[PDB]
Amino acid sequence: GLILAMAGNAVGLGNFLRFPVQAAENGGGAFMIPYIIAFLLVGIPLMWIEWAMGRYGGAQGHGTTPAIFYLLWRNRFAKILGVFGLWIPLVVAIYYVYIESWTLGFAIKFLVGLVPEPPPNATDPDSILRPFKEFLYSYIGVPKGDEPILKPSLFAYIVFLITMFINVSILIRGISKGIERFAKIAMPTLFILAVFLVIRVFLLETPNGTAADGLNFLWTPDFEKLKDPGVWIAAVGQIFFTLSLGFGAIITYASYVRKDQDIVLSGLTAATLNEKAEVILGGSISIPAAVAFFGVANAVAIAKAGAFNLGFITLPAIFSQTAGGTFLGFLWFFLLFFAGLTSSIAIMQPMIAFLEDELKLSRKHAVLWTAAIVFFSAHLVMFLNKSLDEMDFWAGTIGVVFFGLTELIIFFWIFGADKAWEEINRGGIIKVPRIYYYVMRYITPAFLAVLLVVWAREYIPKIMEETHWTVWITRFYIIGLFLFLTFLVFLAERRRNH
Amino acid sequence: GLILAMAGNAVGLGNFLRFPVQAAENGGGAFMIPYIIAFLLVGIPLMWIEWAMGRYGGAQGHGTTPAIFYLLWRNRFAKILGVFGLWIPLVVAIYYVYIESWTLGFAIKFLVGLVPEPPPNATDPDSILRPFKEFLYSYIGVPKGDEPILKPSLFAYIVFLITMFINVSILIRGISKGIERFAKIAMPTLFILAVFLVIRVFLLETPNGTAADGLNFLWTPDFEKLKDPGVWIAAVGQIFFTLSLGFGAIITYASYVRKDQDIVLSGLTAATLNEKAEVILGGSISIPAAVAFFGVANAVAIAKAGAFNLGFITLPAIFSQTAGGTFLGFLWFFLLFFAGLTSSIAIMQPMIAFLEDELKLSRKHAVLWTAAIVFFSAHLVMFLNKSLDEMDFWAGTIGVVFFGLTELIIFFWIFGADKAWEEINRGGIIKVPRIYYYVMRYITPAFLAVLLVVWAREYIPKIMEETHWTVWITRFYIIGLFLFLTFLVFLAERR
Ligand SMILES: N[C@@H](Cc1ccccc1)C(=O)O
Ligand SMILES: N[C@@H](Cc1ccccc1)C(=O)O
Ligand code: NA
Ligand code: NA
Ligand code: NA
Ligand code: NA
Repeated sequence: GLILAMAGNAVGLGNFLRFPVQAAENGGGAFMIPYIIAFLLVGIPLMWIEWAMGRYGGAQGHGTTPAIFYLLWRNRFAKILGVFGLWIPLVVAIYYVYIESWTLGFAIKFLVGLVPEPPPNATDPDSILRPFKEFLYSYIGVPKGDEPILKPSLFAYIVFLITMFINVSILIRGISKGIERFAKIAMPTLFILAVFLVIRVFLLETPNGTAADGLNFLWTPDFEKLKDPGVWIAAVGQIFFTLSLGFGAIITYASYVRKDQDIVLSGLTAATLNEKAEVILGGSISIPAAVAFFGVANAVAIAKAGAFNLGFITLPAIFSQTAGGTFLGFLWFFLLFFAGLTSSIAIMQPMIAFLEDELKLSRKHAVLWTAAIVFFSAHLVMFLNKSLDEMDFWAGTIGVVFFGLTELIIFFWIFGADKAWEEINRGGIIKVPRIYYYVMRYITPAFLAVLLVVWAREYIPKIMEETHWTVWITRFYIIGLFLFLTFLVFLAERRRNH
Repeated sequence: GLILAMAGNAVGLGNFLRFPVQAAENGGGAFMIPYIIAFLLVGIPLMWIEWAMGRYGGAQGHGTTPAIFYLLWRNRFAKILGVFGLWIPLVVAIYYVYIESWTLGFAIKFLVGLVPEPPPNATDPDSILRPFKEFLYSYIGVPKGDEPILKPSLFAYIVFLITMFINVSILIRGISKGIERFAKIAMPTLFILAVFLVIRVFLLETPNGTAADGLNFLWTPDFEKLKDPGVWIAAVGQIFFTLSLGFGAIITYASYVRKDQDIVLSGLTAATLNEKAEVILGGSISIPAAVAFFGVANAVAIAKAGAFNLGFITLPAIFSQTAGGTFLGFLWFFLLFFAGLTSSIAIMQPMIAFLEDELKLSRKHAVLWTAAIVFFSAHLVMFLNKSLDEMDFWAGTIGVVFFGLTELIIFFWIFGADKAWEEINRGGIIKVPRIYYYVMRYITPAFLAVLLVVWAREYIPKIMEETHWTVWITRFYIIGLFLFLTFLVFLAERR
């Protein structure tokens, strides 16, 4: 199935770790209403856009974003906007591989038996949260008092090295046959273990809450929080993150596929299985269990205190109250690691492809230098408090929605609305309904543009008053990354005409 | 002929700002004894070596250290060590241009009469230091109490922009005939002004000290601190800095010289001319006056609190007591600005020369991108406390004594001492005395290698115990710059 490779990179850490965080910190229910609208009016059509843009420029030997933007709009300002097609995946990879290494480190701990346990006599939210919170915080090195320096354990650093070595050895060697035999075993195993864990979580009855309260917290909307654009832009950004949109990823992969081929039905199918994997499996396992085990206030606080910490704290609590949970926990975090592994090798693909097709580097050299830029930068994420969340906000939330609007104007307003409508439907098994045409030309592009404006007039004053230097150094570091990548595209521009 | 071009290279901010700080920071006399030894055993021989390597490499179209090292020694490790010939000039330029902008800002202050004045009815050495300390600290934004974030004035930021604009213009359009007409008037005027100031300083007496006490501070040796390797490595590092050695700068300028011109006489004349402007002019004005005005305790404390601050505090105190001092303060800081301008366009030369010969960028593009890296990186030294001092130590002190040793190993142990001796003395008006053949081949490398080791086993443990996050981020940043420049050299080969 060709829809499984389109969802093998879509289903990853965003489904089981980022979604519970994004939903619980933004309210739940108040977050789900725009999250559904973003999937219909924004997420689905942009999937059709990036596959159409990619195979269009890919038919002329262009797999990189600046080369395709300039092919769709001949202007040096288009190649500058194409740098986000390299900057966003690079910044996300700086922490994504690190979060991926957390799942491998937890899998090794569960296999060997090092698991967190609830206290003997607690039966109150903060006391039973402490063993599971300290299990994660002492691994990633969270101190007390909001001190800016993290002290991760030596085991966590070594597991990060091993995770980098696994990503590099696959990007160089390629997809192996044993990996293909392991992938066809992990896809049912993940979507069978997920079935049991939805049943297990549903009958959770604790003195601190019920799973029914977690589903009540997640599916009852608060309409006064719909006036908050930070809730809206967190929802439209999570849609882009989970669908692998707003990066430079999908446009690079359609460059390697063929024209006169279906990008409509298969593009709609992988976008649905992915939402089935995180709304049902990623959303009704982690969130209701956190509300049942720790209550609402503590579940929201854990979600606000990190970008991926909720699932790492909630799932071991489930497995501590389940017969054989230590074994199932090994399966959970090892399969979650494989989900992140197939995504991280995909996130780092546009950067490696740029060093190949534009700077004429070999596979071995393009991979190893890309890994050097990720490993070196990851030390900010590993050792600076809130540095990981900052990269996740500007690349994984704000960056994807700005770069998603940019794609929707270059391809649908400058390249031609009717001209782009033909590129989407070519070879389609089914046809895109006519109502999406007016949505892609007048509704969605004139909605993301308004959201970023109504958001920036309210939160940018709060952002520029940031007091933590660990945050400003991260903002300074990622600006240097965008300038560094702009310099690389310049070296490619003075090489094509040289 | 070309001696004045080497003197516009050498004579700069290291002569009048850094040398007073480096000497007063380690004591003086205890600093000058290894300083004179470093000029004879290290500075002079490595001046001839960099000029000889540049010619031999420039004759084949190479002007940067990664390509010239690989030409003399065909190894992967040669191009990696050649990155320092790009990294040290880049790191130094990150803060050198900013220090250059200070002299321009003070020149504008003194032109319009915004001068610091000592308080009346007070001879307290802390009360008279206070307004001169505040004049600099309010400009560069030093807070009270070791806070990590600097807050320099808006005027200091705008003047930095203009200093960047002046460097970019001259680097693109070249040295105009109007400013070449200016250099022949400015550098003589600076020498005449400095000879006047040392006469003025020598006639200083205060209720807190005299200038004769200052000369006793700088020239009376202390033999207990002669066993401190940090003092030895600061004197050797200063010799490299003031003579423009230990960079890839002299090698790039030598890459345009014919292989049959004179190196020995012209290089020895420029080095000695530079030292006269440093110990006789720069060192004899700032330090004796700081001791006379503020005392020895404060002169050492100011030298340790910053990397270039002492000259900016001491000199306006001199001008506050001299008739016509505000006008003389204008000419001093303006000719000090021009002395830094001709030096900073030479510092950014290896980076520009690497973006053209390799990577095949135009002159307009190589200057603007080099100016972008420097301008971006300068915000660390502008806003993070002790970041400027950290870059100045690892590049301007430790890096130069390491890269100078590296140039010496590859040219006299790998390329061949008999071939290098033939290449230095080729076309020379006079010949190098035979005693330097054994200094270059045996004495100098055995001296620099030992000095680096004994320094590293007495100070690396204290370096790893840093308590300021602002210095670890600077160390993290400059490691990133070296990896970045190693990536560009890699892109040069596979082009
Ligand atoms: N969509 C993936 C992340 C990803 C983005 C871009 C390319 C590949 C993967 C996730 O939710 O985990
Ligand atoms: N030697 C100069 C600095 C410099 C170094 C290298 C090249 C050019 C200038 C000084 O003392 O100020
Ligand atoms: Na995946
Ligand atoms: Na996903
Ligand atoms: Na000098
Ligand atoms: Na100069």
